[PDB]
Amino acid sequence: DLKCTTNNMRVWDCTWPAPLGVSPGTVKDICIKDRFHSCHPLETTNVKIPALSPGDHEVTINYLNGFQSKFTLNEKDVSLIPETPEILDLSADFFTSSLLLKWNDRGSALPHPSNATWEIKVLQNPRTEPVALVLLNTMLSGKDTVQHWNWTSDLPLQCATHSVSIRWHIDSPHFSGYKEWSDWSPLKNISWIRNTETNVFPQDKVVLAGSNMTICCMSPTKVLSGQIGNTLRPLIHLYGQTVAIHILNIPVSENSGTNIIFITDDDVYGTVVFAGYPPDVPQKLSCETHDLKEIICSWNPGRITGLVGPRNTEYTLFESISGKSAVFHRIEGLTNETYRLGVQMHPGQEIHNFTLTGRNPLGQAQSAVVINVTERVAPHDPTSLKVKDINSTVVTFSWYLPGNFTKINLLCQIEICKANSKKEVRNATIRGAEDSTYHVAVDKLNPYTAYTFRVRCSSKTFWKWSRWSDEKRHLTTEAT
Amino acid sequence: SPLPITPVNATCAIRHPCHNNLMNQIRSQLAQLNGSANALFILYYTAQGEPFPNNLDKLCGPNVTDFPPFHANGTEKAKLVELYRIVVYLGTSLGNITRDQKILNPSALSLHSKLNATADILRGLLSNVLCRLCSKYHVGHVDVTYGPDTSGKDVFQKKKLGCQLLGKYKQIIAVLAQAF
Ligand SMILES: *[C@@H]1O[C@H](CO)[C@@H](O[C@@H]2O[C@H](CO)[C@@H](O[C@@H]3O[C@H](CO)[C@@H](O)[C@H](O[C@H]4O[C@H](CO)[C@@H](O)[C@H](O)[C@@H]4O)[C@@H]3O)[C@H](O)[C@H]2NC(C)=O)[C@H](O)[C@H]1NC(C)=O
Ligand SMILES: *[C@@H]1O[C@H](CO[C@@H]2O[C@@H](C)[C@@H](O)[C@@H](O)[C@@H]2O)[C@@H](O[C@@H]2O[C@H](CO)[C@@H](O[C@@H]3O[C@H](CO)[C@@H](O)[C@H](O)[C@@H]3O)[C@H](O)[C@H]2NC(C)=O)[C@H](O)[C@H]1NC(C)=O
Ligand SMILES: *[C@@H]1O[C@H](CO[C@@H]2O[C@@H](C)[C@@H](O)[C@@H](O)[C@@H]2O)[C@@H](O[C@@H]2O[C@H](CO)[C@@H](O)[C@H](O)[C@H]2NC(C)=O)[C@H](O)[C@H]1NC(C)=O
Ligand SMILES: *[C@@H]1O[C@H](CO[C@@H]2O[C@@H](C)[C@@H](O)[C@@H](O)[C@@H]2O)[C@@H](O[C@@H]2O[C@H](CO)[C@@H](O)[C@H](O)[C@H]2NC(C)=O)[C@H](O)[C@H]1NC(C)=O
Ligand SMILES: *[C@@H]1O[C@H](CO[C@@H]2O[C@@H](C)[C@@H](O)[C@@H](O)[C@@H]2O)[C@@H](O[C@@H]2O[C@H](CO)[C@@H](O)[C@H](O)[C@H]2NC(C)=O)[C@H](O)[C@H]1NC(C)=O
Ligand SMILES: *[C@@H]1O[C@H](CO)[C@@H](O[C@@H]2O[C@H](CO)[C@@H](O)[C@H](O)[C@H]2NC(C)=O)[C@H](O)[C@H]1NC(C)=O
Ligand SMILES: *[C@@H]1O[C@H](CO)[C@@H](O[C@@H]2O[C@H](CO)[C@@H](O)[C@H](O)[C@H]2NC(C)=O)[C@H](O)[C@H]1NC(C)=O
Ligand SMILES: *[C@@H]1O[C@H](CO)[C@@H](O[C@@H]2O[C@H](CO)[C@@H](O)[C@H](O)[C@H]2NC(C)=O)[C@H](O)[C@H]1NC(C)=O
Ligand SMILES: *[C@@H]1O[C@H](CO)[C@@H](O)[C@H](O)[C@H]1NC(C)=O
Repeated sequence: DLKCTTNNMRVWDCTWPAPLGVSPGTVKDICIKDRFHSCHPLETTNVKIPALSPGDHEVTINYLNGFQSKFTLNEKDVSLIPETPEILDLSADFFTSSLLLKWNDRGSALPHPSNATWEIKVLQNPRTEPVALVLLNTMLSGKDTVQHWNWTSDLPLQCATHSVSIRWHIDSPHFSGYKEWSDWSPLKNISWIRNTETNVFPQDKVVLAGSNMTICCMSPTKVLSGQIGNTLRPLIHLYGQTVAIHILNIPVSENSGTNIIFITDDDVYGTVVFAGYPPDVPQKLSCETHDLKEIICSWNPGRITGLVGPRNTEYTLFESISGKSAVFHRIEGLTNETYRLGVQMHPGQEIHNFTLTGRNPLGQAQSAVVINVTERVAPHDPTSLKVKDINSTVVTFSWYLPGNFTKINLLCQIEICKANSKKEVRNATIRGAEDSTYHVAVDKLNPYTAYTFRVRCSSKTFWKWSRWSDEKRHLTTEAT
Repeated sequence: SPLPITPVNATCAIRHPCHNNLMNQIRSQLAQLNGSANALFILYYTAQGEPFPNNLDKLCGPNVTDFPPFHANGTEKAKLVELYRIVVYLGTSLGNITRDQKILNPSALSLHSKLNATADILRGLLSNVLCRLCSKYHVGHVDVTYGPDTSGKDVFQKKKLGCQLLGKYKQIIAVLAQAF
């Protein structure tokens, strides 16, 4: 019969109507029997009391002259209308057209494990909001929490200023009365402080090929047309001749980027957007070595991402066990052709864990390979063949083959081609070394005849042959 | 990389000396640029993507203001000094318009080739022009202004500003190369 309220679950704000028969503001005590015999003073018919023990209690109210009122009060008459929480800050990103909202969970003032829920609510300039969405939030007793909400602008890019709001509702399994909805926070306003001349948003953005993206236009002059690459779109008034269009679904711009332009009677305000494919899992990946100084990795780009320079993918090759690594970035666009990346290796080593990571401001892609270097030795082509006489029937055939080959040994071939005969091919092995000339004794020849030599090399563990040499071509020799 | 380049600090003190004839070189050189012009402008706007060729006058309007004056008559000196500025002016900005296209349209070798030669020849006309503006004229140093693009910011604008500049160039060379 004595209707109550509370902001937190600590103190009851209880008011009763006066006992009719001219007794007005002649109020002395209001007494409660709970914990102890406590008695509170009065100025008028309502008062601020400490929340008591669940159950029924004798609440008597004394009036000055004679009377006194006898009131049965509980926990389940009381309603819990929480305080208005205030928005602490409203830092806003402009690059990404997005909002951050941070407030004080006054959890310091609300007892024990208690699930409480928030109706946040945004808005721009139209008669209603973009978003009004609700957060689950369980509350930690005692410790105030500093909880966030990271929302992002569906539509424009802050060219049109936003308001935000938040009401919260507490529950408690250790409270009994009508768990009630609080009320709306005093609204919070964020705004553009015009940075540049520019009047159309957003500039220079890169987006996923075929992306339902929205773009807007701050204008002085009633805007007549809005179009991406001659396909004008039906444009929609936002507020002050400042207007916006939807790019339905976007085809991947070329190198120069797709242009979206607006025209008013007077001037022309416009914007470039780049439409992209993230890089594709790089393809036919296989590394080898022609020298034993450095490893090289062949690979194919894949689907070409349609983008250029800064945006063109940046392939990075990473030897794990080494730590050593290198980088690829071509300004011109990529092909169906295959490119190679020139990584160093510390002497010998062997075990090799390769990670090729193509990055491009939209997504990542990565394939790996694992290589026993000394199993990939597939050397350059041998050069500068000199031939030196020993006897009539024998010659010293020698060349120079680039590469650290001191650990390994190579076996080479000698196409001793003589005139008008079958190709005599010889298979002899030699000990290799540091960027060095190699020497072969060649025998069982014919004195004074039309010889021609070819050399062709690989490691005795062999990956693949050298190319075929050049042409040595020499005669033989006599006695007298 | 291909390097265009137009000198600002020109001086009868420091400049590169020249061959013979002079006037009839800068006549030839002048009206030569006039040739390329159209096609190089075509080429520019062409690859700036749609809808650039269909709004050719609203976007690539022969317009960019603050532009170095030219007067029709007056003594060789006037014509020559005046020209000199215009030259300084384009080649300054013209370099930039390239250093742009160098990363926006790095595929049209077709465009660079032009852009690049239209700088080379432009540089010549310069030394050749002052080379006369120094032999029986003695100004000492033509005082000058620098072209557009401090930033320019937006890709977009950088296209318009280049589409506009090229527009006037096209519009201006056609006078220049007739007058003297
Ligand atoms: C990269 O690959 C290379 C080339 O295969 C590899 O170097 C090779 O290592 C193996 C062992 O890992 C060597 O083979 C051995 O040679 C000697 C004989 O001189 C023996 O110790 C071994 O015999 C035993 O193991 C055999 C296994 O097949 C058995 O058949 C045999 O009964 C024995 O139990 C074995 O034959 C080989 O000599 C080298 N290759 C050369 C010539 O250098 C290397 O391990 C790989 N990368 C690295 C550096 O780990
Ligand atoms: C040209 O020389 C070759 C051999 O070349 C040999 O090796 C060089 C690197 C030099 O050090 C030379 O001094 C040396 O000759 C001659 O053919 C070779 O002849 C020798 C002598 O007969 C052979 O050695 C013989 O081996 C047999 C056993 O097989 C013994 O019974 C002998 O005692 C003798 O030592 C050698 O095997 C043979 N080499 C080949 C590839 O057949 C070649 O006769 C000579 N010709 C000319 C024009 O002088
Ligand atoms: C914490 O509370 C949520 C939601 O509480 C509701 O919102 C209040 C304002 C009021 O409407 C109450 O009646 C609701 O309980 C609980 O999630 C709900 O659970 C119910 C029942 O399963 C379900 O039908 C709803 O769809 C849920 N809504 C949401 C927002 O999730 C949630 O179970 C509570 N969490 C804990 C830890 O107890
Ligand atoms: C990409 O956008 C299309 C179209 O979006 C609709 O039209 C816009 C002007 C805007 O008002 C949006 O809110 C609209 O939804 C989406 O295609 C529509 O998808 C819905 C739900 O699947 C469907 O009911 C409609 O029939 C679709 N319209 C047409 C003509 O296809 C599409 O789903 C979006 N893609 C995504 C997932 O981003
Ligand atoms: C990329 O090329 C491959 C290989 O084809 C050859 O080499 C190319 C680099 C190119 O220069 C071609 O002219 C050469 O013919 C193409 O491989 C084909 O792939 C399709 C689909 O997987 C398959 O049906 C064919 O059999 C392949 N062709 C043959 C016979 O090798 C591939 O199509 C190219 N990829 C792209 C993205 O276009
Ligand atoms: C809200 O969250 C988003 C993404 O979770 C944040 O955007 C990221 O910001 C960092 C720092 O520069 C970068 O990794 C990217 O720019 C963003 N990543 C995403 C999500 O794409 C954003 O900063 C948050 N909002 C605020 C105001 O801090
Ligand atoms: C934040 O700005 C908004 C709007 O600019 C203010 O609330 C609106 O103010 C306009 C103009 O004063 C009124 O006509 C409307 O009644 C308000 N609109 C809404 C959505 O209620 C608000 O007063 C400002 N608040 C702060 C904290 O600065
Ligand atoms: C060429 O390769 C050889 C090894 O294949 C290098 O010689 C080795 O040097 C290291 C020093 O770290 C020693 O541990 C080894 O004992 C050496 N011997 C070999 C052959 O393994 C040589 O330094 C390499 N040359 C260069 C500098 O590339
Ligand atoms: C190679 O390194 C990668 C690191 O991502 C790891 O996944 C893998 O286990 C390693 N394997 C070998 C062969 O060392």
